[PDB]
Amino acid sequence: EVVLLDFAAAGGELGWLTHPYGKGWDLMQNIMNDMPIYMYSVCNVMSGDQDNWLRTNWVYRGEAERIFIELKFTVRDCNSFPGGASSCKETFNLYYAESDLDYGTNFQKRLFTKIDTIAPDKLNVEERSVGPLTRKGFYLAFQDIGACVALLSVRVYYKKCPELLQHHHH
Amino acid sequence: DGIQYVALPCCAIQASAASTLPLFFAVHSIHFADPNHCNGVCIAKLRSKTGDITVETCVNGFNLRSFLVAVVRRLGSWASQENLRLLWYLQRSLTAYTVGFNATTADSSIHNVN
Amino acid sequence: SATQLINGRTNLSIELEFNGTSFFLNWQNLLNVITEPALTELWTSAEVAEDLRVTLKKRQSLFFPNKTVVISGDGHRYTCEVPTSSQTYNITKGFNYSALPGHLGGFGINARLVLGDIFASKWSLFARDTPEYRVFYPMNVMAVKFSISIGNNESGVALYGVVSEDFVVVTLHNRSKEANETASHLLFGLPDSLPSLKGHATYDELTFARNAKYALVAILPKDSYQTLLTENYTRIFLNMTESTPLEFTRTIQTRIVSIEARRACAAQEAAPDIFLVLFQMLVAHFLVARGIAEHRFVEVDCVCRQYAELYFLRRISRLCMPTFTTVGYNHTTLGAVAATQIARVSATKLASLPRSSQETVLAMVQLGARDGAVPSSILEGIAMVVEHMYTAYTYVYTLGDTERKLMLDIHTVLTDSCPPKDSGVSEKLLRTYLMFTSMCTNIELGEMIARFSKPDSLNIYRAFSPCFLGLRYDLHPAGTSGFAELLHALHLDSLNLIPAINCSKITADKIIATVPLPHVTYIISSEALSNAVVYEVSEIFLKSAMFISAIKPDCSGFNFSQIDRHIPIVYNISTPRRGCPLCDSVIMSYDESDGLQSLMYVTNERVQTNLFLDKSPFFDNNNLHIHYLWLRDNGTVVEIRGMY
Ligand SMILES: *[C@@H]1O[C@H](CO[C@@H]2O[C@@H](C)[C@@H](O)[C@@H](O)[C@@H]2O)[C@@H](O[C@@H]2O[C@H](CO)[C@@H](O)[C@H](O)[C@H]2NC(C)=O)[C@H](O)[C@H]1NC(C)=O
Ligand SMILES: *[C@@H]1O[C@H](CO)[C@@H](O[C@@H]2O[C@H](CO)[C@@H](O)[C@H](O)[C@H]2NC(C)=O)[C@H](O)[C@H]1NC(C)=O
Ligand SMILES: *[C@@H]1O[C@H](CO)[C@@H](O[C@@H]2O[C@H](CO)[C@@H](O)[C@H](O)[C@H]2NC(C)=O)[C@H](O)[C@H]1NC(C)=O
Ligand SMILES: *[C@@H]1O[C@H](CO)[C@@H](O)[C@H](O)[C@H]1NC(C)=O
Ligand SMILES: *[C@@H]1O[C@H](CO)[C@@H](O)[C@H](O)[C@H]1NC(C)=O
Ligand SMILES: *[C@@H]1O[C@H](CO)[C@@H](O)[C@H](O)[C@H]1NC(C)=O
Ligand SMILES: *[C@@H]1O[C@H](CO)[C@@H](O)[C@H](O)[C@H]1NC(C)=O
Ligand SMILES: *[C@@H]1O[C@H](CO)[C@@H](O)[C@H](O)[C@H]1NC(C)=O
Ligand SMILES: *[C@@H]1O[C@H](CO)[C@@H](O)[C@H](O)[C@H]1NC(C)=O
Repeated sequence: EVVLLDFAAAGGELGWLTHPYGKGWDLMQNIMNDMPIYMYSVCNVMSGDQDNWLRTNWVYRGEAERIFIELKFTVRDCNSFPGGASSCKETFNLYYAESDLDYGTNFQKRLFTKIDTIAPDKLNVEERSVGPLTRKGFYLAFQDIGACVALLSVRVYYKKCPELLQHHHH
Repeated sequence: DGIQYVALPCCAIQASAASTLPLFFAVHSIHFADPNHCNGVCIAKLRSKTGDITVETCVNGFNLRSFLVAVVRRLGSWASQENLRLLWYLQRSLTAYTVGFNATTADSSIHNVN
Repeated sequence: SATQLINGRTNLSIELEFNGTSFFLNWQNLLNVITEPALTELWTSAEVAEDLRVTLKKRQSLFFPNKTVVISGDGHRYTCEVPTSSQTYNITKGFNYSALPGHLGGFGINARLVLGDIFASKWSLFARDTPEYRVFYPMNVMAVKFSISIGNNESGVALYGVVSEDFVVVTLHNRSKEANETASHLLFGLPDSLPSLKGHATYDELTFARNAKYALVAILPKDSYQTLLTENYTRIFLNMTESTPLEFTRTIQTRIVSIEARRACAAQEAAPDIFLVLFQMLVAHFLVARGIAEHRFVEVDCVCRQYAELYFLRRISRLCMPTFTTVGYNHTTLGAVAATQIARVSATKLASLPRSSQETVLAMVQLGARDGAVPSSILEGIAMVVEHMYTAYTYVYTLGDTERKLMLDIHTVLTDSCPPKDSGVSEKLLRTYLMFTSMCTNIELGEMIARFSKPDSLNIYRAFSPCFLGLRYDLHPAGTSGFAELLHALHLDSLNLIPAINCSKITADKIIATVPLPHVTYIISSEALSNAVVYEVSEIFLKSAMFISAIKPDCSGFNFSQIDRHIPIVYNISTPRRGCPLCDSVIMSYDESDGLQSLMYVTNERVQTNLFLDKSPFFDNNNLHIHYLWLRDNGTVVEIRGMY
């Protein structure tokens, strides 16, 4: 496993893009087990339409053919608030797009393709897989439909099959 | 529009926050918990702003509630009617958090998902 | 660094996640109302980051009662309103003190100025590094502070408290030569006005008793004094609330006498016993001050007489515990009102007042006398009140309860007084001291000695002997009360100096009595003196020595030729009617074996004609063991031997 992007291993120094500006995802620094644990989250679940996006940085491919996405996150239930699931959900979409050069601050929510709806199994952790990769690099974006999700760690890697062994002890 | 909720109502009191506790004039929000949810432990949560980063700190709900009780009691006649309902909530929320409250509901490390 | 730069916002949102409600606090409303440096202390004192493992251990250390014992309510009203036939005076900065009627304070005065003089000192209470920092947030209250300390330099006990107009706190901190920082706290006052507790305690869990106005809280640990945990606080709450104001001042009095009965005044073992008495004393001040706030105007007479009750309790404790200290009150209004109410009372017009009116007058002199302001019009007035009391005393040779209370009020006035400037006033005061000595007969000694030997039923208001203001010294007999010697020492310490006491080599342990006649002072002692003539008693078996040394106040000598120390004898008593030659003279009786019996100063012609009576210390016919000496203004001493 060659890790391409790990968010928890950065230590808050890795900043992502939050669209739009006012509401949406926010980088929060919580302390657990006497150590800081950063996280992106949003819990705006009482309003109506919210296309809250969160685009990552540039991840160089190098030799990545099929990438795997690991998501360490927590989800709060909807029946806790006195809302009766008006606009509260327990899932969020995951998108992905390609790019040869780092756009920087540019974020167009039309070049991204929906991979799959992330559903919980309370540290609900699920893993995805998509491919193949064509261009020199790619981006990753998280979309909130109005759920209360706290994203802790994101791991992106590709699996490498090691050298096969010959039965004659080489 | 109204009360905006927090993703993690639960937290765990670390023995480092006493050394790195934010002062009173830096706390953004004082999000509390319920005697039924979040394992029924008396626990509060403070929010701050450290370089465009929303810093969350776990805080003892007993001491923080008694702190606000003294702040409203210090106002006396200058206290608003909604401030008296704040004192009203802290009065029964404390006496409801104190009932029971053995070593089981004192273990805050249950919500320490690291 | 930054004070307001840390917050650019306006609200302080308080989110209740699982109910969907939120409260707010305006930051500006918190800054210009609560002191900005006081909020940071409230934040640091809270210790909001304290682990719940410690707060649980704190509740496991305190002692909680079973349940509140709330009672009918409203207790006894510690109130005294101006009567229906009133005359109220809305006093302001106008300074209309010359327009106040009478001299007995039968008028009214606003309570906001009286309370402003009771609690006139800010005290930073519950600060850090103190045992009250664990239970109470730091607070600054204007109130009166009490404090006691008993123990050695190794181990000690610290009793200290504060009486506010809303609550009273008392503390029992343990000062040892090691660290044990756990104190016992007692509370009393308005339940909604009590000092806010910390995060590990509430008042509903710790209130022991309650009525319609006040409550009773006791924050004491489980390892506190065993006499505190096993104490019925509901009974204490009832005896304090339902008792009349005079019953409280007398019950607390008997407590201090009981502590003085045993040798526990300076014993740190019976510290919680003193801690409970100090708590009752502080409640007595609270109830009086609280009852003043319950009215728009109050009567000057009541407050001045209610102060005298509390001032007597504070000064009777300071004699048992010298470390007793009360600070905070500055009675400047009543001190100025009584300044005009006393200027109308002349010396000749003070003795004309009856017992109750004289009590009201002397109750107002005490406000200025606690620092000492006694005007000459009152000192000369006290001389006439005692002179009339002494001339009437010679008819029955007994003192009633209303007369002994008068001598107690006079005691609490002359003992707290600077020496008079005018020499003519000082000579009239020494006549009163010589008069109280006259009423201090042998019958009175054994009467007060036996009465002060029963501290259970002791009532100094009714047991005050005239010997406590007299110049006689052989009062000690050589678990009984010791206030007889303590009250007398208060008068001997703050005593106007005898004029001829600085002309000899007097040793004040071999002294029986001092007789300061006009321009001559006799000194009944055990050893002769060096200045002037000496008269020796010719009794063979006296079990002591008696030398009557007569000194002149000017360190001078007499003109008559002193050849020896024998006392001549004049026999024929004739009950002198030829113009009072016994005037300005003291007749002396002494047992030929057991020292002295009695001294009597002959001032009035009625006193003279009353010495020749039965039930009197002098001139007993069959009783020959007692002799009668005549110490006169001649400077000469002679023995009177007429019928016998
Ligand atoms: C807890 O909240 C209720 C009301 O919740 C409201 O409804 C939710 C769906 C959410 O939208 C909240 O923001 C709302 O405030 C509080 O109570 C009501 O108060 C009104 C008067 O304002 C009264 O007429 C109702 O009877 C109340 N309802 C109940 C059930 O008591 C309630 O006060 C909150 N609790 C506390 C401790 O503050
Ligand atoms: C005693 O007199 C004072 C003034 O002499 C009264 O006080 C104030 O009077 C002004 C009128 O000029 C009012 O505006 C204030 O509201 C008054 N103050 C208060 C506290 O009421 C005072 O009321 C008088 N006291 C009584 C009992 O009548
Ligand atoms: C503590 O003192 C109280 C008195 O204040 C005692 O109680 C009262 O007992 C009578 C019965 O004779 C009841 O009618 C009263 O109601 C009680 N007082 C109150 C305030 O309710 C009580 O028994 C004492 N307890 C102990 C253990 O000595
Ligand atoms: C004590 O803790 C137990 C947990 O084992 C809990 O069930 C119980 O309710 C607690 N006691 C009280 C009085 O709440
Ligand atoms: C503070 O609360 C009031 C309503 O209580 C709101 O109108 C105001 O916008 C709030 N302050 C800020 C800075 O949002
Ligand atoms: C104070 O010290 C005495 C003597 O050691 C002890 O009996 C008492 O229990 C102590 N009180 C507290 C509150 O520690
Ligand atoms: C209070 O107690 C004293 C003795 O300590 C007693 O003489 C008095 O009657 C009591 N008062 C009441 C109201 O019970
Ligand atoms: C009492 O107040 C007056 C002001 O009227 C002041 O002059 C005096 O010094 C004060 N007394 C004390 C002991 O502070
Ligand atoms: C003084 O002594 C003489 C005798 O020499 C006597 O007559 C006179 O009465 C004495 N003085 C007084 C005041 O008794």
